[PDB]
Formats: sequence, structure tokens, C-alpha cells
Amino acid sequence: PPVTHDLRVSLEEIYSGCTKKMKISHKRLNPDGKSIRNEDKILTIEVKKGWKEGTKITFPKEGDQTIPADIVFVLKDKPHNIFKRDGSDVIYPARISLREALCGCTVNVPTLDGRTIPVVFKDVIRPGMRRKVPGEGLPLPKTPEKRGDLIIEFEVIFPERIPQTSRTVLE
Amino acid sequence: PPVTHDLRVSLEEIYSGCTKKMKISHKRLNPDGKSIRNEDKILTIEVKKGWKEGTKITFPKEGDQTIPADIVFVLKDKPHNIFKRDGSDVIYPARISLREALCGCTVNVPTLDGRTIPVVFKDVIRPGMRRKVPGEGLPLPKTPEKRGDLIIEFEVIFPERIPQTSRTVLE
Repeated sequence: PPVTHDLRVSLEEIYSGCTKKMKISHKRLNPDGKSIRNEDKILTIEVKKGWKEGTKITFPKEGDQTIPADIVFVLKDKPHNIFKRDGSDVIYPARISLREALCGCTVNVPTLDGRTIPVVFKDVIRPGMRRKVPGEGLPLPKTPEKRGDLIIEFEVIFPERIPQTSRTVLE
Repeated sequence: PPVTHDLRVSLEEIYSGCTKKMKISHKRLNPDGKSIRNEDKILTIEVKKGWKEGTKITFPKEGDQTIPADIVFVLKDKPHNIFKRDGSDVIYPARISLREALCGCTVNVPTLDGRTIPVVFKDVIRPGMRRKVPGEGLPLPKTPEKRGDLIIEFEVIFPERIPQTSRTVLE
């Protein structure tokens, strides 16, 4: 009769990999065969770079005291407030103005390392369009050596309203 | 040991409901206990208005000849070249130009009955935006009386390129 527990991991944590120690509380029958203990246990866990979230981590019979469940942790992606994980890829929503989308603009794409990258656009940018940024993603598990890509996904914000005059011009 | 068979139904067929007769071919042991027949069978099927596709239809032991499988048909939505079914709702993608999206336009929404409906738009239309059209959808099974809605989903087609001059103006 195992037990499941979610393991929250920041996107940067998955980028470089991290040590996460979890505090649990189980039961121990103690020198009686009647009384039960409270005692806890700090289970340490190594999260290897870019682990497809969802990967399971088991701790043998860490459960209670009659046989004790196998306490398992399921890796889960903490929603990040800048990127959307997509496997080894990390999507980056670019909120651009209609003017920018038409007359060209520059996008300072932020990196996991914590740096920025300038990417220029001359041609008309279509809503939905996306520019891939090679290797700016997450390291691939099988080959932590190489990393996935960063994907720019543009959102064109339109103006709220258009003056009676602007209409004329817009032809 | 049953047998499954997909049942292709046009969206209009699901709108009004239809009779669909399927031609199958089974086996019959014949007066021997050795020889086997070829003989077919035209299984008629009543498709009630707006049936959530996927609904199963069984034909008792229509299978072979030793016990014969139960030939079952799974309702499937024929992809329609104008609408996208969404339950009792039918989505309608409106390919509009950026000019139209900004200066207002008129959308002649086509109906399942085979008629058109004019819907006006004054305010700036945003890419992704959608206008619901009450009761223009598919009849609800539980209540064939009332129908679902027709949903307009706009797609703003941007111009391919913008002349060196247009840029200036666009401010």
C-alpha cells in the first residue's frame, strides 16, 4: 500500500539540477508492540538536470509500521512566471504591439542563466508566429551535454480603439 | 470476440439526423458443418439528431459462425470543410484581414440550414477573439428541441510585407 507525494521543482532547478531534501513524518512501533512513535525523517533527493517532470522517485518502506508503504515522489514543474516548459524546450511568450509587429522591433529574450539576448525582426510578424532560439532550452537528460531550444512565441496586442480619423489613414 | 467499425457521419447528417445503411459481409456455416457461406447483410442504422460522436451502436452476433462477434459501429464526425464541431456547438473560423479587423467589417456567417447571417463589428477585433451566435449550433440530444450555438472565431490575416513608406504612416 504505497504513498504518493508531489515534488515541486522550479524551472531553474531543472535547468542546473538540484538537491531537494523533503521532511516527512512516519510511525514507529517502538519497544512495546503497542505504542507508536511520531519521529520524522529528512529524505534527500537528487534531481538530475532536465528531468522530464513526472519521473518517479521511490523510498523503500519509509511509510508507517505495519508492511510500511513505499513513499514515492512525483516530479512536478512549478509553473514559471516567464517561461512555459515544453520537454527540453522552454517557450517564451513575447507580448508585442501591433505597431511593433508591423514596423519591425527588437526582442530581448531572457536566458535561464540570467542574461538577455537581442533578436531583431524586420519582416511583418504574424500573431502566433514563433522564432526558435537554438540551445537556449533545458539540457537533455540522455545527453545533459546538449540543451533544448528556447521558443519565442509572439502575441500581438492590438489597440483598444481606433479614432474616427485613424480609420481613413489605415488605407 | 466482438468487432468494431467506424461510422462516418457528415455534420449536416448529425444536424438533422439520418438513416445510414451499412453493407457488411459475414459467414454462415450452411447445411454441412463444413462449408462456409459468403452472404452479406445491409444493417440499417438510425442516427438521432446531434449524437455526441463516439456513441456506440451494437448488432448482436452479426459476426461469423462460431459464437459470432457483436458487430459494433462507433459514431465518428466527418471533418467538415466549414465548421469544427464542438459538442452541440459548431465553430466557424472567420479569415479576416487586418484592415477589416481594425476598421470594422461584416461577417456573413453561414448556417447549417444553408442560409447566411450578417453580423457587424465596429470595435477593433482581436486575433483569437470569438463571437457566439445563439442557437445556430447542433440540437442537444437530451433536448433535440433546443440547439447549441455557432461560434465565430476570427483569424486576422496580416499583409505579407509593408512598403518602406507605410511604416512612416503607421504612427
